[PDB]
Amino acid sequence: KVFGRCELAAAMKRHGLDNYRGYSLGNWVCAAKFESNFNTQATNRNTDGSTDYGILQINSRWWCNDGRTPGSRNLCNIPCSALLSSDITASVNCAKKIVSDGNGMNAWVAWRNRCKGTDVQAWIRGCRL
Ligand SMILES: [Cl-]
Ligand SMILES: [Cl-]
Ligand SMILES: [Cl-]
Ligand SMILES: [Cl-]
Ligand code: NA
Repeated sequence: KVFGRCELAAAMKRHGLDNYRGYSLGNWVCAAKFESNFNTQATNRNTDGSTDYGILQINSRWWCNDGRTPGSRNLCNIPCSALLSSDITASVNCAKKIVSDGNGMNAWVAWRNRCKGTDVQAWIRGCRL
C-alpha cells in the first residue's frame, strides 16, 4: 500500500508514535517519506547483504528474519515480510524498539540527513488528526 501523507500521519498517531520517546509525529512521517516514499512494499538491499523492509526500511541485519542474512539478529522477533503489510502495526511496533535502543531516530539515515533539524511539523500540516 502507498499511503497518503495525512492517512499515514493518522495511522501512526493511532499506533502511539506521536511524541514517542520525544519524537513528534512529523518526524515519523518525514522519515517514512524519504525511507520508502510511503510505500509499505519497499525493499532495498544493503552492501553487507542485509535488506531493508517496509515503510520505515527496517534492516534485517538486526531487527527481523528474512532467512538470507547470515549471523544477523531478529530483535523484533518477526519475519521481515510482516513489515511489508498494508497494516503498519508490525513496522510501528518494531520501530518503537529501534528508537528506544539509545540512538533515537538517528538509526534512520534518511531521517538524520533529511528530517533532523528541519520544520518537521510541515509534514502533518493540514491533516485531520
Ligand atoms: Cl510534528
Ligand atoms: Cl537470516
Ligand atoms: Cl495501518
Ligand atoms: Cl532521543
Ligand atoms: Na535478521
